Amino acid sequence: MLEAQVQFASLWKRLVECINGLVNEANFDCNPGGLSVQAMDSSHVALVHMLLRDDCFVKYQCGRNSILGLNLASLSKVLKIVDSNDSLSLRHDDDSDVVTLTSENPEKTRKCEYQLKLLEIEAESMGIPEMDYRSTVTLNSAEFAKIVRDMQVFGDTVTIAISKEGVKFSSSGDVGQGYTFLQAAGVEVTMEEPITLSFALRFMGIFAKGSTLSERVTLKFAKDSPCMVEYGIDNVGYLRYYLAPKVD
Amino acid sequence: MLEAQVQFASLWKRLVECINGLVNEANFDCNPGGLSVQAMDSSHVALVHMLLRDDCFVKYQCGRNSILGLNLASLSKVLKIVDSNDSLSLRHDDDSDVVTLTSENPEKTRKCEYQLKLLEIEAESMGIPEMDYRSTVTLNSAEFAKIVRDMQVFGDTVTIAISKEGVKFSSSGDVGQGYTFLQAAGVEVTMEEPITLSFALRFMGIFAKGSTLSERVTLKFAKDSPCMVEYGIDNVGYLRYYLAPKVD
Amino acid sequence: MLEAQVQFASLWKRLVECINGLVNEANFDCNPGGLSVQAMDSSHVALVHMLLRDDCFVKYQCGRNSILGLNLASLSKVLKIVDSNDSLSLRHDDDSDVVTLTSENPEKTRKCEYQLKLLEIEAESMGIPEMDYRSTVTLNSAEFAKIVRDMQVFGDTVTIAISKEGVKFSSSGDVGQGYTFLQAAGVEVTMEEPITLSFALRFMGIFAKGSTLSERVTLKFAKDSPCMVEYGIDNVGYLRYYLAPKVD
Ligand SMILES: N=C(N)c1ccc(OCCCCCOc2ccc(C(=N)N)cc2)cc1
Repeated sequence: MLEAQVQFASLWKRLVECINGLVNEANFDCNPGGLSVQAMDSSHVALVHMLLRDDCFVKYQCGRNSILGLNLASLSKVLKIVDSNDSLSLRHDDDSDVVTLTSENPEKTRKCEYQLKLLEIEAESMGIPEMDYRSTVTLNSAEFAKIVRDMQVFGDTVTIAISKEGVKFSSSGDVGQGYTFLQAAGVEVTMEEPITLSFALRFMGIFAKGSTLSERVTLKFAKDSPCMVEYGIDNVGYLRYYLAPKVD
Repeated sequence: MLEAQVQFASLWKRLVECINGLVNEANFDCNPGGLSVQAMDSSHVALVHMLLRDDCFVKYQCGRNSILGLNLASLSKVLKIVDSNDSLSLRHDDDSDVVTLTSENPEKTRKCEYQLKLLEIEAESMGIPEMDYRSTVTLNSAEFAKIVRDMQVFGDTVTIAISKEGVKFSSSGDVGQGYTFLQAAGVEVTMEEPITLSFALRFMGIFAKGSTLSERVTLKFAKDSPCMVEYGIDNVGYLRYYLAPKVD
Repeated sequence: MLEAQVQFASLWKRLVECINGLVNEANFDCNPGGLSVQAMDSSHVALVHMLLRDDCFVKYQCGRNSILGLNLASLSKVLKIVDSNDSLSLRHDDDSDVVTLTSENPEKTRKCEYQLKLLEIEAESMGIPEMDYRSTVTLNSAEFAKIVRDMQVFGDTVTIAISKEGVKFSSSGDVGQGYTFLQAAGVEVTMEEPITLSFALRFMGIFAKGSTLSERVTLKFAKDSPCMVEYGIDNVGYLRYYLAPKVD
């Protein structure tokens, strides 16, 4: 038996949208100590790790690890119809091919239950990059999102430059060339070396949807190494993305 | 001859929008009692009956029964460009071939007038499915619309089950299966007996636009009988839908 | 060689949208009196003339008249991603083959800079029409914009009839006939004679977007003559459109 109730469905809604943007199916590693989702785009260029610790749920009951694989396409379609202010309980009875989502009015006047079928999803082949990040920049989630959208009016790749002075996002295409410089503090830059890597704006966009979860976003970079985009879900979880640098 | 001035065009705007979306053309039964529209889908599964009693208009003048046929498509377009807070005088003259919608601002500083050509539409073979309903449910028009839209993510058929306890809406499909139960009281139920019938969501959605006209909606049900979705237009008229169940 | 900064980019964002509506490339006559675009549509029936005077900018510098060709398409695509309340400094150095738009935060914490390639625009046949205007209707900018959107539901040609009582905009088509009458007083008419011209609505629509720059619009008319449609920019310049009568 499994049960995770959240006070506000908004979290699940704002979460699945962030993930469905990268992959359309994923396995929910529901183990005691929290609910984890790990997955890679078909390009094998970009990975999402999502942890929700057990302190995140008003009710959480996972005695033994049970992996549940799920169609994010369907799940997303169901969550769209669930009022955010309503409660949401995700429940699985052992040896079921379906998992149950239950929502209730704060008033208890209305109850909605939605049953979705489970899938068989093979375990992610690749795993979190084992890297120590030299340069770390933190900035307002929404500003990050705007910048990617903006840089995309120019090209499909963004050249991020970390410097003591601040980060410079730059891009070029037919429309022409542009850049956005963010003066460091507010932009909290931590640097050991002046690092400057380039990344695919398509994925950066997918990531930026994290603005729905956290007011600020931590971007961690390492020379000739994947990047991490971390979104903190309060101190009750996190959403982390990893993307490959563009190389010549 | 005919003259039907309403103080606020909002009504006509909302009504035509509702009636359109089941039918493209309709005859306006201009009787000295009021205006009436009776019509049926191409599928001939769904009927719409609308009554606007003379009390609804600030100036009704229909000495004799005139049947005016109109393209709801063309009417909807002309109405979309009319401020709802403006007057709307519908008018026809002997053998005019055209109807005249006239609109004025409260300040009488702006006058808009539009002329639409009448169509010849044959009378409706089917008649109001006059019947007595065992069970009668009233709820918030808006919640109804939400429920129909929500159930439409699962399937195209809705199963309504009426119990002293309350009303549950069930739908199934590839996405999976979901249900929304409403606890009886503002859910006002009224069952001389328990009943559970299934309907097409497509036509339910067409009806659910009645919310723009009324904050509550009354649903009447009889076994192996068309249902009725009623929306009261103040005390000046009503909009009624009747739809054939699905039985196996 | 040229620098022109404005406090709020709102103007540029609102201006380019207006003039990108009519033409995709335009030359900017930069000179010490200010910036000036004068362009015709390809059909040669419509002419836009825009003047921003030096006092429009918080900082203007143009010793020598240079002509700059810009792709209003690209310029549009850039200004879309510039915050209204950020400042915008348009600059050009001797034989640079690009202009630089530079965007500063009020708080100076963010700097965006974009470079657009300059075009060689050959069209300069534009000759401001003589202005012996007899009639001068002036009305709310957004009402004129609505009237044209509305008249488009009927036809693609509008007939403006100016009389002592007020102005009538008439249109006809498959949907039917329509007209909006605005009585004089805030409609301010000024005629020497009853005048009635007809005009293409496609262009009147392009012009109407001027409502973003001015709370009021001025239409000037003369028999057999192009009308003028003038949007005042705050006494620091203008946006004027001229359109050939369709009575030809
Ligand atoms: N460079 C010059 N000295 C010059 C050359 C031509 C010109 O033209 C005057 C009449 C026509 C241009 C005034 O605006 C239009 C445009 C198109 C039509 C049409 N084709 N219906 C009607 C009126 C004015 C000045």
